[PDB]
Amino acid sequence: KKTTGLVGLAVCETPHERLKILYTKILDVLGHIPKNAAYRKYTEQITNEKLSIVKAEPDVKKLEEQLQGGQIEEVILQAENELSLARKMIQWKPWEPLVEEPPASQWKWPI
Amino acid sequence: HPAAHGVLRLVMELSGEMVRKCDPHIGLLHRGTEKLIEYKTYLQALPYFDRLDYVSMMCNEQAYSLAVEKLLNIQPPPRAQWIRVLFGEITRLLNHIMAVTTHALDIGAMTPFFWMFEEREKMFEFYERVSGARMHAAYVRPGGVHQDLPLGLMDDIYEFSKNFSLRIDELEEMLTNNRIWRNRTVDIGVVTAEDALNYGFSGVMLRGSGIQWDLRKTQPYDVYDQVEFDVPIGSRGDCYDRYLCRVEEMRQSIRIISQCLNKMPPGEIKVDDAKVSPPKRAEMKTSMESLIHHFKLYTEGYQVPPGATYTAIEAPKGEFGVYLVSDGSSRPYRCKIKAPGFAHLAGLDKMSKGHMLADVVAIIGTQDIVFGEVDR
Amino acid sequence: GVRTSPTGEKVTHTGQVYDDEDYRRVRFVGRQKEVNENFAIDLIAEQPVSQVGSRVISCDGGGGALGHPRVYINLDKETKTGTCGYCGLQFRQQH
Amino acid sequence: TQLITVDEKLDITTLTGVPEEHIKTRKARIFVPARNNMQSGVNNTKKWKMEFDTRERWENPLMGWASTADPLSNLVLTFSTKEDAIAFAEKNGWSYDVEERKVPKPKSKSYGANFSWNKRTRVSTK
Amino acid sequence: ASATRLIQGLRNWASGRDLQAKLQLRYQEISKRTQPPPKLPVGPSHRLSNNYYCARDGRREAMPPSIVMSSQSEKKAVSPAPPIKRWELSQDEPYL
Amino acid sequence: TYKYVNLREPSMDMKSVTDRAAQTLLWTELIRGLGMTLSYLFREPATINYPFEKGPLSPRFRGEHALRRYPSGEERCIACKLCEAVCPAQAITIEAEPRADGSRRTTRYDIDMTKCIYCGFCQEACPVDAIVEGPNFEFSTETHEELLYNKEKLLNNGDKWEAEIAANIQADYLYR
Amino acid sequence: TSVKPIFSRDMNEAKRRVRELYRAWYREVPNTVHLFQLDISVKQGRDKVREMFKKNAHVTDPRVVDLLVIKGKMELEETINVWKQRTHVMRFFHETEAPRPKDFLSKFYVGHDP
Amino acid sequence: YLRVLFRANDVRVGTLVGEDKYGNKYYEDNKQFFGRHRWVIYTTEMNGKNTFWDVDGSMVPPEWHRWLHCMTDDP
Amino acid sequence: TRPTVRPRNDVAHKQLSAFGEYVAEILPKYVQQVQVSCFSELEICIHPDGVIPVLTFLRDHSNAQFKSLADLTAVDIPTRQNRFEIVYNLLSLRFNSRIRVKTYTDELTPVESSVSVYKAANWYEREIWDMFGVFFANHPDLRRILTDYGFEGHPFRKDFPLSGYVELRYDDEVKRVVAEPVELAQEFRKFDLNSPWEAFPAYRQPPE
Amino acid sequence: LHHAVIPHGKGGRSSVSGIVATVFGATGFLGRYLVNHLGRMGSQVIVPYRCEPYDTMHLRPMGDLGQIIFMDWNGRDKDSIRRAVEHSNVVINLVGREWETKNFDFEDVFVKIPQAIAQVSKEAGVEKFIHISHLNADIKSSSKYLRNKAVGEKEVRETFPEATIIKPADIFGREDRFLNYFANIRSLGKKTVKQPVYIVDVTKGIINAIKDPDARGKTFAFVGPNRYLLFDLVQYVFAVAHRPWTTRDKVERIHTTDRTLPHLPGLEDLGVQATPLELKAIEVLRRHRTYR
Ligand SMILES: NC(=O)C1=CN([C@@H]2O[C@H](COP(=O)(O)OP(=O)(O)OC[C@H]3O[C@@H](n4cnc5c(N)ncnc54)[C@H](OP(=O)(O)O)[C@@H]3O)[C@@H](O)[C@H]2O)C=CC1
Ligand code: SF4
Ligand code: SF4
Ligand SMILES: [Zn+2]
Repeated sequence: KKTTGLVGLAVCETPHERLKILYTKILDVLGHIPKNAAYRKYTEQITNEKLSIVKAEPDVKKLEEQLQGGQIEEVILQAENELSLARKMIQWKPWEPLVEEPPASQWKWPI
Repeated sequence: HPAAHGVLRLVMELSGEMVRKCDPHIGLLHRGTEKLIEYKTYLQALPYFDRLDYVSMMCNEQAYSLAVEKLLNIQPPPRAQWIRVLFGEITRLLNHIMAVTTHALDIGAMTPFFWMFEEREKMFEFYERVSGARMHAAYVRPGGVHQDLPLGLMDDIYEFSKNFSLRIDELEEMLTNNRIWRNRTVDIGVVTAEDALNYGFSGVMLRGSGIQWDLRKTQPYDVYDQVEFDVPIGSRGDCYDRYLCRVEEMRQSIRIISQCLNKMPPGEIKVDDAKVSPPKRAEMKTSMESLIHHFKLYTEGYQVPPGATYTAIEAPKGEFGVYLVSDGSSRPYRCKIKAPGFAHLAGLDKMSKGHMLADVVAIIGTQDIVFGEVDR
Repeated sequence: GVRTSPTGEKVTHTGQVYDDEDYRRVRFVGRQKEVNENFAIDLIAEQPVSQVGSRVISCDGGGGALGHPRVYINLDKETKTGTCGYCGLQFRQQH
Repeated sequence: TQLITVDEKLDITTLTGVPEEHIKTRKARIFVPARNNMQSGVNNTKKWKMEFDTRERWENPLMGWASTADPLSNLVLTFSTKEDAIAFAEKNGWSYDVEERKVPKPKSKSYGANFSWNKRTRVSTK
Repeated sequence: ASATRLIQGLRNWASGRDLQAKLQLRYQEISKRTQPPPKLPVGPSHRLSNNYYCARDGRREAMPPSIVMSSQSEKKAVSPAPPIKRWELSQDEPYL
Repeated sequence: TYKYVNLREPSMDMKSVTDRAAQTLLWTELIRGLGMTLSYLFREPATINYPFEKGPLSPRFRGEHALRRYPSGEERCIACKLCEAVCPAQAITIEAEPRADGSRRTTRYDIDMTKCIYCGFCQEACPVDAIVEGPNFEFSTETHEELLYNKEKLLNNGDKWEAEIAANIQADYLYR
Repeated sequence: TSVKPIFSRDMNEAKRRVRELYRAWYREVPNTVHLFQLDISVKQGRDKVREMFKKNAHVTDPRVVDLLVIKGKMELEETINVWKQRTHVMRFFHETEAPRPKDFLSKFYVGHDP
Repeated sequence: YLRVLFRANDVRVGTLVGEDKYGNKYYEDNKQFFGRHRWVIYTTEMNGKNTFWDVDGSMVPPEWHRWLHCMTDDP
Repeated sequence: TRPTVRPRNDVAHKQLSAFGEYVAEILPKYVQQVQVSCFSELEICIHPDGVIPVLTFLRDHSNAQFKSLADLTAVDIPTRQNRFEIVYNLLSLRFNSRIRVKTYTDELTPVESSVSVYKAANWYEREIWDMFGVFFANHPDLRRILTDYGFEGHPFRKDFPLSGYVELRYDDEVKRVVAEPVELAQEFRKFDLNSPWEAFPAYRQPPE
Repeated sequence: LHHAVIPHGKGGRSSVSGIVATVFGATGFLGRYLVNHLGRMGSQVIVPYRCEPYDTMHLRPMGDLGQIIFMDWNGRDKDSIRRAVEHSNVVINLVGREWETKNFDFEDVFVKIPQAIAQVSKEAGVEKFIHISHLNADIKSSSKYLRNKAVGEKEVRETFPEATIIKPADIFGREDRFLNYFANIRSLGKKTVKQPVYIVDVTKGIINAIKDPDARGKTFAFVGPNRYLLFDLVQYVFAVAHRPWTTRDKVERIHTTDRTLPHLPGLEDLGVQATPLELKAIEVLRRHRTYR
């Protein structure tokens, strides 16, 4: 289209296929992640639900309507930043058991 | 420096009239307000929130009183809500006209300063007639508005709103599609909306650069749910468009004040709890419980349950945040202020990377910095 | 009225008038040591103490919210006049 | 990354930059502010107050006010225990004197003990 | 007021604003001060016989904070708050 | 509801482009700006001449910090110290003494005018309306010593006018 | 108390970083005392620099020594720039007496003092 | 006339509300705007300080101070 | 009740409890407490070793944007093993929700300086270094802001008193501004305002 | 000693010391720096002036809240002097204009002014009246200045004999006069030995003399330890400066001498450290264009 809203937002010529190949890379990098962590469960659920929304979308305006969190390249930016954290979530191993104890009366407020 | 609105030390390590770096050193106006409110009580330290931001004399009072009410689980009566929203838009009008005026002084533009400060003299006469103060009206006790308006205010608000619509149209006649003011300030101060999110910018910056975001129509914290208006959003960067955003917020503020005069109920001044607000004179001079509540409310202050709360209002500079930490006590433990002036000041170098010093002055001008609010 | 200290000046209504070798006197050089010549005790002596026919009476001070809150004093003992704590003026009874 | 531990105190006494007389000479006092006897109720208890020794307050030579040369006169540090009080005092540097906590001993009292046939508790007016 | 008609014609000739109409000289539009004094009533209280402080004691109902996790096949993943739908264009003259 | 601005393409009609070219060549709305400057030139200014035509005020204005006394009576203050308890800059310094008869009164009553921040909390808290925010504003001092007040200064300052303060309170007693 | 470090794993890098700091302060004096137009010899300023290093002899923990090196590096930044001034450098000097005593006899006559 | 020609500027006598002891003159008009209703003319040597020149504020008595700062509508 | 008492929400409280439980499940590595008060703003309370991971996860993961930062404050509390409290406060753009991210720390152990994911926190981190002492490793510039240059002490502590240890005046002996030990002109008469009789019975900790 | 005259607390900024000072002169140089050290000490300074109030406003920011106080006098009256010395613990006399006005000569200022004020000072029962004097004030010729100050020494020793006469040498400082005349240039060859003394060691000796008894009666001297020649000092002052209403009583003074007197004690006997002229000369040798 022409004259989009935001400043740092310049959409591509074919948004749907870019968003699809973003979400296939999401499913791939999530495929690196082990199973028993809940991160895989919730992210694969939400990305397969959003991709299943997108698979029946021929029109850009119709996808901006039905998918919530629009309009178009805000969704793409959301996807790109989710991909970047997934690449970081191979690292840091954040599904470990709980790190060690507080003083156990630290959060008792009225002191 | 006179273009330094207030004081702002600025070590600009430049290449000649076309820079390299600039560093805003602030803290020259540091006063210790957080430590002072740590060593005071609530009602005794409310004038710190008069004096912190020294333009929004009613908005920050609204912010702190709603912080105490949101902590304290108390709804004020709706007449005080309508009057507080009325003065919130009035002080919003005063803040927008000071922003236009200080940008006019930072850009040149000598006379609209004088025109709109005659109008702001009329504004100050209104504050005098209401609260008895010149420029720092406390007037907003936590627990509803105390010492309400007399007969002889709404007439002046009506006639002044008509005159002010005429005067803002005359300001759009003089400036606002002028040739060389526009050619002076369009092509400067562009910030990408992704980074306008992630530099912590708020309010008018997020208006003018991209995103659609208003705390008023997204979060009802007062009687804003019953009034109707519209707020301008920015095309693409372009400080000229930010100026147009300020002017249209002014005119829509006049529309909100017209609606609020259309919807004013004559119910009551303060809350129905003498353990929150002090009683009035007849009950003070006759009834026993009123004198006991008066005396202990002005010695100790009302006891406040412990809680670490935060709230934020849509001040005309942006997301004015007040963060209270209250022990079960009569003194709050620790309070802090999120300043939109501080947030907009944080991106000064990035707004002024590839320009000259004249644009550095105009980017100080494009954001109504006051630095009492920035200091904490 | 003002009295006469040995310094030849005006004393105060509460006893803070200077000694003869205080150098605060010599920082009062050439300027008015200001004093309110009307004193508080000088008006009570010209008060007609009224004679109310009840037993325990009221005092407001000329209209509510212009004065002091309602204080209630007693007229039992005929050897002592009933003195208000706020008004500073007495009351009596007759029968 | 699992660095070594040592059986030492903490040494912020030159990190905070307070002058040396106010470091050494201020003999602190940790105490329980007990029940204000003209009032009633021990709500103001349970909070260990670390406070400091007082020094001179002289006459202001124009108004008779109490002008002081004391930064450390109006401090009140609110604690919950005694071990953490000792830990904070060893952490920041100064010395201190310690009061105990003197709870009210509960005594057996009864109106049926206020009255008796052969004991000498006799109110004789109620 | 109190001006000649030629300079009024020049004021209209300079710009189409009709400066005679609203002129920034408030003459008698201000309400005449020292009116008879108006009374200030009391709203939803001060009636007798029912208004307990036991009922409307919202100050003493400040609840302690409710907690979940600590140190002490799921069709899920909701948002903290519902996604608010995108706003409306202006009725009276947007661009466009 | 949002109303976003600066969205146009320039209309490429011949009439539009010749009007905008004439605007570029003649500086036309620059001359319109000059017309606005003349339209405010031929007004009359809303100034006041300072000693002879004073600016207006409000009944609730807060100046002099005077003291009232009773109607044909003595000092209205009790030294109940609520004004020190609510004075936020602690400018109220009160050390009381009972007088030579027994009724509780003062010795040292001090409003530190260098510290006063003109709220009216001492006006609210004063249970007899003894301390009153004064009406006028001429302190205007060539010294520092003459700023700090005392009891006899404030009572001489309250003996310079009473019916002023009584008139303002009689105007303002229903509201506050 | 297996505390995270700051800069050093033991006292060796602590002594190395503080001696590098003192090296920078020795080569930092003449430029600043010629630029700021002071009234004091180079040797007197260098002796107050080494005196301020002599004040902190009882500092033991590696966190604290590294934090003193951090403070010294921040102040050397603010003095290699002219963010600070002549007032601050003359405030490091203690010239305007203040001749305040230490003898118990002079703590006794000029008294109300420990 | 040189009195008022070099006092400040005015020639606008013509309403004549009154005067007060110290001789000072007080004139209230309705024909002008709100701000020049009530104006004051200061006399000469009202307490021997030659107050034709170097005129002070609060050489007025306080009842005219309340009247003249636009707090009431009647003298 | 129906007037004069601020009405509480229900479904927003339910959703924030669900979202806090969601976060607490899906990060088992850095979770100690999640809590909601009466006015329904979410609180997460964190061990100080996963600060950048929690902020990256709370910037993205697409069911929590939270792109706006506030205040950082390490609010000083005595008596504890860990005094200082870093308090992040985040607002989302697509959601209209508010979270507080409170991680705890002591006087010397640094944290990882999350400026690299939020550029807003740069001057905030410099300011809280100047006022508290919570040192920030992996950070570009730690200068001093809101303080004098020659002044130190991190004066927002409860150890540094209300008036300072420093005073400035002028002398003409050396024609400049000098410092002195402080000399107040008034006492600052501190007001004892600790009332008896159990101000709030609902917040009674177990007595020792 | 009366109550609230006793000393209190740490020094400076409301430290109500055991002195109540009454200073004459002080609109000029040495008395202004003396009031500077008294406001550093924190006493009440009564000072009169007959001049325009600029210099007394200039010395207003010196003392604490409302401490110092100002009045008026002239070289004609007695009542104003008595009003100055009504209640004074200590009192000092600096006076003297270094040129002849049309009504005050070098005659009768040092004759008529210290007589009346020192007489009413003894008639006010004060302790430790201090009066300045130049070094080598002799009855010997070629010095109107020094012979009138010697007559002043004679008068002050006659009435109230146990007054503290203080004689320093020439005084170099921040706003010096003779060293300004040294700098005031644009061909002459002479010699005379000379040694000056620094102003803050002088005024520390003054305050030690005014609050340390065993000092009365016997006069004191305050000379720096220099003891060299005028030509070396001209070379010194022009090497530091980097250059290649006035009377000739000035040139008589700077070509007189600086000789010592071993009868009276000085710096180390009174107990204040003497500083040489090096870095203070570097201070007071400004105004040069680009060598700094
Ligand atoms: N090294 C030494 O021992 C020397 C000592 N002195 C002495 O030390 C003091 C300061 O030295 P110097 O710099 O030369 O001079 P100053 O200008 O510092 O001081 C002279 C003072 O005398 C006052 N004075 C003189 N004549 C009159 C008068 N007729 N009526 C009123 N006031 C008068 C001046 O008042 P105002 O300015 O207001 O008119 C001024 O305050 C003097 O008393 C001087 O005699 C001087 C030179 C060398
Ligand atoms: S509040 Fe009023 S009555 Fe009470 S001490 Fe103050 S002035 Fe006196
Ligand atoms: S107006 Fe405010 S600052 Fe002034 S005396 Fe009253 S309470 Fe204190
Ligand atoms: Zn009474």
